[PDB]
Amino acid sequence: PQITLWKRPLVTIRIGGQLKEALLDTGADDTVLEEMNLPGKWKPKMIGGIGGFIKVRQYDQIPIEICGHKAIGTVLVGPTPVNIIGRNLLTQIGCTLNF
Amino acid sequence: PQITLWKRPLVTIRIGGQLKEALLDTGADDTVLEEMNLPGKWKPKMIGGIGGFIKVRQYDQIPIEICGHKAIGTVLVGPTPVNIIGRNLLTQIGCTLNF
Ligand SMILES: CC[C@H](C)CN(C[C@@H](O)[C@H](Cc1ccccc1)NC(=O)c1cccc(O)c1)S(=O)(=O)c1ccc2ncsc2c1
Repeated sequence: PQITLWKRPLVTIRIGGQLKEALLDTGADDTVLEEMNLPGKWKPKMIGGIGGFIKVRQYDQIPIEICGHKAIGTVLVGPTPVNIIGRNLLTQIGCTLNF
Repeated sequence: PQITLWKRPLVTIRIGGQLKEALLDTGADDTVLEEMNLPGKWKPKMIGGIGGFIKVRQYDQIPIEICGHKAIGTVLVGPTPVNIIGRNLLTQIGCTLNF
């Protein structure tokens, strides 16, 4: 599909049996999700943006479904105000910028 | 052009006869540039990102040529971690997400 940018590029994602709205974000290196208690091992990390840094938990090899497309990779979990699908997963679902 | 996302979508922009590198950032509502001088009146503004809120200077009706495509619109100047082109200008240059 094609998504114009008049509004925020929010789409439905699925991780386990939680469905969430998340930004398709070309400015995000990594995928950052709102606080959720995912199973398995993780590592602490700090990521920076406008306003400074937040602390996140890095979970690896998490399957995630984005608009019916299958992805699997690293997801950072922490106190972000919005769910952010970053480039690590955008490539997996075949996402490009075009103009 | 078509831009893939295995690397950061950094492009050369021209603003005030100056060449800068900026990130095409679909998760950003606004276009935010690192500290620089621009002519004319500005308004104090505050914006929020992943790490909290910052103060920026709001310049309106500023021409920027992004990867050869002309835009004229609002540019915020302040302590962003990197120059970002947000949706306000991405729409002007006809940028869409496709997968
Ligand atoms: C450095 C370039 C940018 C600012 C990085 N950010 C992505 C950017 O699209 C973020 C995404 C976002 C949206 C809404 C609330 C919080 C965050 N956008 C913004 O900061 C933003 C948003 C609205 C208006 C505005 O002027 C700026 S990010 O801070 O969210 C981010 C995301 C993923 C990531 N992975 C490693 S560092 C890192 C930082």
